[PDB]
Order: sequence, then structure tokens, then C-alpha cells
Amino acid sequence: VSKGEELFTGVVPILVELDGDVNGHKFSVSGEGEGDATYGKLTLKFICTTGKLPVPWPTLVTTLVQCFSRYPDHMKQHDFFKSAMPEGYVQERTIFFKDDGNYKTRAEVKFEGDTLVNRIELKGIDFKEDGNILGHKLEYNYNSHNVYIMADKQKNGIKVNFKIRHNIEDGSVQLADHYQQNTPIGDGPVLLPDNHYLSTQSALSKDPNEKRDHMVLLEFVTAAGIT
Amino acid sequence: GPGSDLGKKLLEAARAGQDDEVRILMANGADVNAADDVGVTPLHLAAQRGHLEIVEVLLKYGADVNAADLWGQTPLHLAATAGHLEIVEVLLKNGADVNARDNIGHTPLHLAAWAGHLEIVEVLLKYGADVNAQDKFGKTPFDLAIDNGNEDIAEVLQKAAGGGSGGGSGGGDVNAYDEVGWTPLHRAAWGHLELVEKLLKNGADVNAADIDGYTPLHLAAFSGHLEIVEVLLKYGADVNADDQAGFTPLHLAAIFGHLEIVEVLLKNGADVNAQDKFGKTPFDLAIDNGNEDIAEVLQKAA
Repeated sequence: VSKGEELFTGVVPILVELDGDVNGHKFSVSGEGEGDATYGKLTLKFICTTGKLPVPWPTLVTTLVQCFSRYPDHMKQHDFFKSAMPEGYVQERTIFFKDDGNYKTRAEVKFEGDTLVNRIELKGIDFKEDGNILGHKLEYNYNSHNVYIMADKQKNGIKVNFKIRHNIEDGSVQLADHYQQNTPIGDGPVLLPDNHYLSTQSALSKDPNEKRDHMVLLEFVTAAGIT
Repeated sequence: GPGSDLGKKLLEAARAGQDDEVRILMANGADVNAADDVGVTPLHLAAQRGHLEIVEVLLKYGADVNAADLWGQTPLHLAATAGHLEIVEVLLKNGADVNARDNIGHTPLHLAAWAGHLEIVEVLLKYGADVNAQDKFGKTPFDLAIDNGNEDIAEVLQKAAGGGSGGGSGGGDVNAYDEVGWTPLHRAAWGHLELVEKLLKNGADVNAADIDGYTPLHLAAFSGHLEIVEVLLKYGADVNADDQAGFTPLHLAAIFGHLEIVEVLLKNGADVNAQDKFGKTPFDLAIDNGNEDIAEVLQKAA
């Protein structure tokens, strides 16, 4: 057993807070729910607390806690995310939407008491008002992805790369190219992994009793690629 | 007010396994079908956390065995995931929908096969579970069993599908692919040398590209497995595969410092002038990543 690991042996409550600004449209999102890394499983619900969300909900999924990924026993030594806990890590991304604008995000993921909190600032720029994002042409659904993880020994963190595929209502696919880096908040030693991947599955839904703009999210994530 | 307060206490008592508290709260008017703001009921929690006696009393007094939370999960989904055999059986005896779907499309059989609970798999099959059910990503319970290395379950599930014995060693199609375009060979490329060899001998497509454009040779170079790279090339892997990937295997080897892989790729015809989607050659990337041995070799390769 290990320190950060042991914080995730059971169900953990989750709080997500996102402060956003896309092409000058300011918004805030709040989410809550639970994660269980034993199963790589998240059950979350998000609300746009400012009113209507100015971008499609699927474009925020990756921004809105990879410490809940299931790392199987033979891969425990490669789980950077939990090893940084409880003091946590900074997650930064640039997300390039093909033929459109980009998101830049900075999040702090850490424990506050017994709750795992993901606090995010998002800035979006150069989006086309008639594009798929500001034009709300993305289907309300989500695909399965492979997330590629590499150590950044020089910076005592990891680098993460992957391509998100967003289905467009006309049948095409909008590519969202993700560049990610994570760095521990604390000075304690962390696990720096060999190259590997995560396999993701998500489903988005709606709460029939919720009047606010919102997203219900079920997510399963498992690490693999080490023998 | 008073009722949802009692309902909340009952939710907490069922989650905690507090049998006496559950009795008292139910006697004092707590609704057995209390649901919080995300549709979770006492029966969900008792079933999830393994509290059989509470499951039984809740059912006795009219709890809805097929209640679904916002994520589509019924108590049977949670008990099947968690490995609670006796609760699974009690739920089915009380009319639980054996093929209920969560929002990803998982049936209880999916989840029990994923999580490695063989006796629960068998019980579900005996209550009519659909062995061919696919979730929204096309996965059957068999696929998830094999994805998580649950070979005994995979063997059982293949037979129940009418596919005969041998399922513990994988399906019938070496060239089957999932929604990310991964074939068995993509999965094996991450260090499973003996399986790579077996799959290629059994007709695996050595140059299959996934939804991102990656061939098994890319993945082997990314993960640093020299012997797998060698075997892939021996069976005809395209040494310069790019095609939507935006980089070749030689680019990956140069980034991550795999000198022997670089040399094997060069010996097999790798193109040193190939540019990735940022205009970088492997030599550029070796320089950028401080990989001196590799940069020397690539500079010598002209």
C-alpha cells in the first residue's frame, strides 16, 4: 500500500468548479458527485450556474480528475495522479479545435478535507461565431478515447496527449487536439511513469427534474499498456 | 422537510449497514423508496455496500427493485459490480431486470464480467442475461472480460454465446476492432511479445491503423519494446507508416530515447527526412529531447 493510493480505496466525494471565458462570454460551472478508483468510475452532475452555457457541454468534458482512473495492481507504480495526493497537482492544457479556436485551462486537483476538488480556469479565444462550438452544432454525446501518458522527468511531472472526437450534427467529426501537462503541488516524491495509456468511456445524459442548463456524466477509465 | 429528513437518514443508514437504525426509521415513516436529488435510493446503497439484511427488509416493504439513478444504474448493476453474490440473487428473485442498461449501455453481465465476478456471471446467465448485449461502444461482456484479463469468465461467456471452448484465449477474429480501431495486435504491442507472435502467426493485420492513425509499430515504438518492433517488421510492418498519425515510428523512438529501436528502424528502411505535422524530422526531435546517441546515428544516416 502507498500514501496517495490509500486515499482512493473507496468512494470519494467530488467537487468541480469551473470559471470560464470563451470569446468574452463569461460562465461558471459547478459539479458534484462521487468517484471510485477501484472501478475507474465517476458519477457526476454539472450545472451552468450563470445561466445558459455559451459552448456545447461535450467540449468541457475533458476539462471538468484522472486520479480516479483504475490503475491495475501490476501498474500501481505508474500512477502519478494518486501519488501526488493529498496535496495534489496542477493540470494545464491547450485544446485546439480543428479549424476553430482553442481552450487554455489551468486546474488544481487536490483534497479539501475528504473531498477531491477540481478547480479550473478556462480561457477560450479565436472561436468562429458560426463554427461548431459557438454555433452549438455538436451532438450531445461522447466517444471513447485513448489517452497517452509520458513522464516528464525533467519537470517532475507528466505530459499527456490525445485527440478527442466530437460528433457533429451533420455526421462529420470535430477534432479537439489535447496537449496536457501535470505537475505536483507539493514537494513530496511522486511516481513518474513509463509510457502507457488510459482507455476512456463516457455517457452524457439529462436529469428530467433539472431546469438549469446541466450535464449528467457517467465515466469509466482504466489504465493499461504495462506488462 | 420531515419526510426527506427521514429519507436522508434512511439513505445514510442503508449505506452504513445500520440494520437497527433502518428498522427504526422505517417504523417512524421513512419511505423505503426515498430518492435523493440524483435518484439514489436506500436499496441502491444497501445493494452497493453489501448489506444483505437491509436489502431484504427494504424489498419486503416495497422498495422498487428496478429503480434507476440518474446514471441509469439499478441496485443490480451496483451489486453485480461490487461482487455481492447473495444480494444479486435476492434482487433477481424479487424481479430485478437482468438486462437493465446503465447510461453507457452496460448490463449487469457487462459489469460482473468486467469486474471479475464469475459466480455472479453464471447467476445472471441463469436468469436470462443477454450474452450478446453490446454497450454504446460496441463491447460485449466477453470483450470486457478479456479487456481486463478475466480469462475464466471469457471462457464461460463464449460458450454461452454458442462459440465453443477456448474463449479465455481471445475471440475468433484476430482482426476484430473496437470503436477506437484497436485490434488485438494493438493491445498486444504494449509488451506482450508472445501474444504478438501468436497473433501474427494467426493472420493478424500487421499494418492496421487505429482511429488516430497509429499502427502496432507506432505503439511498440512509443512504449519502447524492441523485440516487438523487430517481430512486427519481420512480418511486414510498414516502417514509415504515418497516414493521419502525423509522425512515423522513427519520430517516436527519437523522442523517447530508444536507441536500439532507432537502429532497427533505420536498418529496415526508415525515412530520416520524414517530417511530423510540426515540420520536425526524427533528428530534430532527438536534438529537442537531448538524445545524443540517437542524434548521432540519425546524422550519420544522412
